[PDB]
Parts: sequence; C-alpha cells; structure tokens
Amino acid sequence: EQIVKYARKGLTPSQIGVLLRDAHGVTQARVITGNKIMRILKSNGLAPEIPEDLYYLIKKAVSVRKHLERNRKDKDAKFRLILIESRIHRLARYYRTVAVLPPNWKYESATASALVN
Amino acid sequence: ALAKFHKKQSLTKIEEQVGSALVELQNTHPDLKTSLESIILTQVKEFQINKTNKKAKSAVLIYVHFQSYRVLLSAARKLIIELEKKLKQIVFFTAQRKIESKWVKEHKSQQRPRSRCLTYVYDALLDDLLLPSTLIGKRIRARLDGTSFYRIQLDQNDRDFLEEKLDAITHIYKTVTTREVTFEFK
Amino acid sequence: SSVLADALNAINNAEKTGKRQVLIRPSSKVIIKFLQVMQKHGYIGEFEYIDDHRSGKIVVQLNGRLNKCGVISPRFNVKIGDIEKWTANLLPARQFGYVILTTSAGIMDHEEARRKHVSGKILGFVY
RNA sequence: AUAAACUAUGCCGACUAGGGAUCGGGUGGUGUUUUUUUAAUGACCCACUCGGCACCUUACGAGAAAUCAAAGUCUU
Repeated sequence: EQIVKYARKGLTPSQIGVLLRDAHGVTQARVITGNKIMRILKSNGLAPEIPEDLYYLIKKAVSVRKHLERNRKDKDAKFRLILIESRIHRLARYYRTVAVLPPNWKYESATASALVN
Repeated sequence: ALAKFHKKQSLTKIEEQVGSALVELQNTHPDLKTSLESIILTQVKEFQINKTNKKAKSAVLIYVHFQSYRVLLSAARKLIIELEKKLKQIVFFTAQRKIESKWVKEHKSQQRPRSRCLTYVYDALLDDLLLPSTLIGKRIRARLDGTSFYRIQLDQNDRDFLEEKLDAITHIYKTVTTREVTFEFK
Repeated sequence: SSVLADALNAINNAEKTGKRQVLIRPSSKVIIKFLQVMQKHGYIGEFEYIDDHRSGKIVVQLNGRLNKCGVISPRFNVKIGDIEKWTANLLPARQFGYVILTTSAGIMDHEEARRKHVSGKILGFVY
C-alpha cells in the first residue's frame, strides 16, 4: 500500500526524504536507491488506477451497505451510508475538478457497483 | 583547486585557500578521501566577528552544493575539525539553497514547493551551523516594541564544539537572515 | 470565516480588558497591513513574531490607549462626497479621526490616501 | 409527523472566567495493591499536567429588566 507505503517508518525510516532530504536524519541508508530499492517492492506490487483516498472511502462505503441491503432496519446505518456517501462524493469533485477523468469515477458506478479489479 | 567548485571561474583569496585546503585533506587523510572525492563547493563567504574588545576574530562559511549535501553530513564532524586546524578560522557548512518568490510566479504550470520558501530556507542554516549536533528546543519571543528573539535550545553533551562557534553563528545569521539568535544550554 | 473583525476584534476585544495584547488570526497581508497603519500612526505596540502553517508572521504587543476597538466595517465605497461622509464613523472631526480606507492604490488611512487624491474601499477605521 | 417537537435566548467566525464540578492524554508521584521465594507490572489512590467532558460561578460586557461569562459585544 501507499497509505502504508510508510510501514517502512516502522523498520527502515524515516518519513521520508530520502525522497528529497531536508530536516534529514542519522542512520545507514543508501540514498534514493535505498528508498526506491525496496520502496518499489512495497505493496508486493504497484498501483495508480485511482485513487486510494477514495479507493478506500468507496470500499468501506461499499461493503458499508451490504448490511444496509440486508438488515434494512438499522436506519442508524442509513444515517451513515448517507455520510460515508456524501463523503465518497465530496472527494470526487477535487478530481472531477482534477485527477479523475471528467464524469465517471468522478461519478463512477457510485451507487453503485463494487469495483473493480 | 578550481576543480572543487561549480562556477569554476575565479576564486577569492578565501575561496582559493579553501580549495587547496580541501584537496589537501583527501591526499593527507585516507578516510576523507571517499567523502571529499564527492564534495563540491558552490561559493564561500567570510565574516568578521567584531566584538567590543577591538579584537578581530573571523570565521568562514562554505556553501556545499546540494548534490553533495548527503556526503557533507556524512563526515561533517571530522571535516570541520581539520579545516579549522588547517585554516585557523571558524568553519561552517551550509547547503546551497535557492529561494522561490512569493508573488512573482511566472510558470503557469509550476507550483512553488515549500522546500524552497524563505521560512524554510532561512530556518535551514540554523540546523546547518550547529551542524554536528541538532537543537532540542526552538522558540520565539516578541519584545514589546516588536523584536523577535530566537532563544534556541542546544544539547548539553555538545557544549564543546558548539560553545565556541556560538557567537559566529549568531553573527552570520544576523547577516544572512536578519534574526537575533541567542542560545541556551539545557 | 472573516479574518478582519476576526482579529481587530481581539485587539478591540482586548484593550477593553486592558493588557499586553495576544495572538490573532493567521497573518494576512491585510491583517499585518492594518496592524501596520495602526502602529505607524501610533495606537498599537509592535506587530509580532510567529510562523506556522498560515499561523505565521505575528502575535502583537498592545501598549497605549488604542481606545476603543479597531474598526472592522463590512461594505466598501469611497472618494469626495464619500470618504468625508463615512468620516462620520469617526469619533469626532477635530483631529482624532482615522479611517484606514482601502484606496485603489494602497491599504491606506483616512488621510494617508486622502493623500494623492485617492479612494476606493473602506477596510476600516481606528480610535 | 400532531406535539405541554423549549435554556421562552441562533449561529459559518468567539472572548469578559474563573472557581469548582465530571471523561481523555502526560507528569509526577507519593498512597495503596497486584506480580506474586522481593517487585517491576497491573490495579486502587495520590497529586500534576496538559485533552477536550459537561456543567455549574460572576472581581467583566450586556439589555429595555429578571438574567447573561451571552442576548457581553462597533455616542443605542
């Protein structure tokens, strides 16, 4: 992961430049290739499809309605599937205004389609 | 050497001594060979520490190109020791930072990364000077009128290296930055 | 939600308690600027020394009367028949007055842009 | 979906404050007590911090008064 690109901070360091170097540090490290080295490995893989800060909101928010779909009485569940929602949308815009196409994703099968890999 | 410089045009009496001085240490000491091989210079500035004692006590600050900033920090300790012995002057290493403008943006498709802003650049030097050891506490004070004093907290175990440069630093900062910088050991 | 009376209504909101001033908004070229024209005409002490996210630039010691409240105002007109008239905001003609207008050119003062015959917006008004 | 749908008191933006009152963290701890041939730890307590808890309070500001740390709040 990339959110968890920095579970390195755990056993490597140091948040994290290395990717630049400012208020740097004091320990081994073999520079940008020390970073990239296994920093590229990381998620046993890579990514970019789009777009983490949503590829999570939409998820928690996706399963987040399975219950809603079956329970259907936990109105104190809709009261949030509305919110996790208004959120999952509120993101879009700053991408519907930038990073994600100009309709879909920025609109996506949102409400709904468990996406996508 | 014009070798260990980036502009490579002409040096100043100070810059010259520094050049051969550096080339000296990598030939003399086998350990600084590896690190100094790497080190390049940008420019060097000399400053006079004028105290009321009518005593002339000068020191010089050297700008290491950013490329070699990693390396510079790698052996920073030993380097400064030898440079002071070999130049009988106080030595300080900084990174060659380029500051970006606030309102003078001109490249529509270019954002000014915080990494090169005046707050962050000028705040850099302080770390650079006390170099060998980084500070513990940093603070600001507002004298009534409107002064801003930066009493900075320095580690005790470093009283050695830092106690002496202490006055130079203050004075270099007041020159580059514009900030009064008193220190306090804790 | 409005950096103006935000902080001028902290100086204002302060000297009425009486003290040695405090923190404020975040900085603002404008905040700092009024928190200039003030000092430059007197009133306040010494704009101060903070630097954070946008928390940067200043606090700002109090000093002196400065009574009472910096003026915040929330419209904007000016010049001739104007300025003189909104000089009724003032705490009295016979000097005293100061109306920190916004002047096409320069964030200026009731007179400081009465200056070269200037005008525009009405930013505020001091003592 | 009416309401004997209420601090008869708005707030996107906050102070005159305190004192105390409660629930976080961080301290000291000194107090206990666990652990358990001794502890440390854990708990209990203690203070002390800072988190923010809500409240309560007026050496302040109000408004047209009872009240208000707001409705305090920019010749009213």
